[PDB]
Amino acid sequence: PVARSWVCRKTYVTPRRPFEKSRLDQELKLIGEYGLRNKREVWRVKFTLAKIRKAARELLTLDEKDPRRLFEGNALLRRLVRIGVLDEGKMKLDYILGLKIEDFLERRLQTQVFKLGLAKSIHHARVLIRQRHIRVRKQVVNIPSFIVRLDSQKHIDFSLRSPYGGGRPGRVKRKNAKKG
Amino acid sequence: GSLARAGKVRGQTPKVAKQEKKKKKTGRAKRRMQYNRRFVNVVPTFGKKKGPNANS
Amino acid sequence: KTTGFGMIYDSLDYAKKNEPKHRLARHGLYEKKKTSRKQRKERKNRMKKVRGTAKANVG
Amino acid sequence: GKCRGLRTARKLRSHRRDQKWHDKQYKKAHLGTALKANPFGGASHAKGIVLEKVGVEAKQPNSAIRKCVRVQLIKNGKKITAFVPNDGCLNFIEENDEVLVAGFGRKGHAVGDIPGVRFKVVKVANVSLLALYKGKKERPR
RNA sequence: ACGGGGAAUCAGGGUUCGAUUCCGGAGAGGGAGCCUGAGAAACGGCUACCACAUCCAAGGAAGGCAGCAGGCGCGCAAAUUACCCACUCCCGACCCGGGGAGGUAGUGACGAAAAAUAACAAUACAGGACUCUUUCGAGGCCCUGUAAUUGGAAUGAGUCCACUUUAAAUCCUUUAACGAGGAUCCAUUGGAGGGCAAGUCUGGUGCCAGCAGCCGCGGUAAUUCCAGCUCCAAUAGCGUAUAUUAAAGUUGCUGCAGUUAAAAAGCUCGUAGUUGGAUCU
Repeated sequence: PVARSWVCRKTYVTPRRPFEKSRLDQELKLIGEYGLRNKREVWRVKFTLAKIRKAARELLTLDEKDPRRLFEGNALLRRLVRIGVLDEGKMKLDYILGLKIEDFLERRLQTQVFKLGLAKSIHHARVLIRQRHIRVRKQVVNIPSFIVRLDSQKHIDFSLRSPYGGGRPGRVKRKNAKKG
Repeated sequence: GSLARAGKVRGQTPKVAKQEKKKKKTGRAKRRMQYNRRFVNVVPTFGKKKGPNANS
Repeated sequence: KTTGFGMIYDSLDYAKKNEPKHRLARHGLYEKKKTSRKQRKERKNRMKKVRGTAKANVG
Repeated sequence: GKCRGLRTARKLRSHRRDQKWHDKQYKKAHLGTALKANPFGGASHAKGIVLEKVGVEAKQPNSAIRKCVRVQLIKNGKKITAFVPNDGCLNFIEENDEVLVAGFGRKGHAVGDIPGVRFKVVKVANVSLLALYKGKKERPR
């Protein structure tokens, strides 16, 4: 016996059919639209939405005045409004099933650097975040797979230790100045 | 019966050395290449007989 | 940021009582003997073999 | 028809666990004489000593000499005609070599070209045949 | 076959595993019998027997790792004779001693999480969309590639002060200094007839050598072998063997069948079992 915790999920599910052009083409468009690394990063969001929809399936089977549906459903409807997926006018549990994969990947940090005009490419943004140039209010975030909350969006900036924000230059601009 | 022909067609090949060539890309830039390659540029095609490895 | 713990005693005599003794060595207020655990646990089983007088002789 | 009562539960299940012994899969697993006749004893892999190298003439609709090796396993002393996969790989094998023998893939059934061979070869004297065939390692002595 | 909590798989039903950190049980080589104590049929206690096996002056004496290490053997299959009582707790006369319980490092692609191997700009064209133009052509409006083309910008991997970490360290975090232009800081595993995504390319071999889970390929143009080039699938992973689950409405309670495809007893009687008409506001 030790003092360790052995719990861990798996965060993706490999699909049933390995090779079909309708699926390989439809995953690879989303990789190219959103700068993802491999197919696992598509198979991850698709797996989290496979759980959000499956939990909302069993709530729709219950009685409409069942208190378990009223409490647990109003939490799930709350947790999607805060990450900017559903909306205030559409906060009913029927609409959770009307969600798509790229509804979620609009809220990855890799895409929200690009949509805000900080990066000049969707690929240039995955650079910057891993290059530690991006901060969320005070915190250098080093992961593109970072679901920006709806209040956590309107201030995302250039990480004051960076050459872009606070302006101490890196290795390259120092060595070029060591010649002239 | 006779086992004497064991690596016949292996040894009878002319040993060709692999060509010096530049390295491929990896990570998402390899996946960046395929999205541009397949879904951004269009070749005007009417019959769809141009496979991705179509030597004519 | 960096977040840590800190405690301020009322007198140093209390701090020499109410502190774990590795944090007195970090201020030079404590000395540990330099024998490892294998040193004395060998010795303990050797002196376990001796009767009353010469158990102090085994070192 | 089927008895469809409420007090009919043991008539169903005592019938199910008798009509399940007429499944070929179930009776192979649970009777446990296939397990006793298997030289691997239900193990994935094994480890044996080559006795000789035996060419095996292929089955009728085509023709070749499939190169196989008569091994003898260590853990029980069974004997096996295991198949050496690629070309020139029979040259990699001397007699009296330690041979990691695996199964073929049809679990006791031979694969279609070869009469009566269940067993391919993975390692020879602790180096793998994929390492010898691709020259990444060499035969030691 | 140690039993549960549980695990994998699942539409629903179900199927399979649970030696294994929590609870209960059992045994310390196999049996048996005891002393002490509140509590033992105790084995890091004793006494015998059986089986092993140690030292020796031959008279005798001393054992029990299914504790932590480590070794031999066995196998397809599994780690360091490390450091510490600082945490968690336990024990003792006890704020003070001790604990291979336990913690901390090492080995560690069991398995799980995050996640590099490049990014941008200007030209060389090829393009190809939006605009003017009868077309020609033009565009400063976009995008893509080939650039061993140019261009400085940003970096971690790594080397390494110091701080932090800690019982003392290590790792991580934090920070000096150094550390990136392509044969380097060079991504590999399988495949390219079909199932099944991706060549009717080139060269060799010529029922041979081989491939191929299955169907098949191979006898002078081999889309299937051996190689080169290309491209495709997953990607720090990816093949293979085996057990198992779904697929399997091919075990059918849901939910299968029985003329001819495998299948209804030769015929009746008959106890157990299963099922049983109305009608009692």
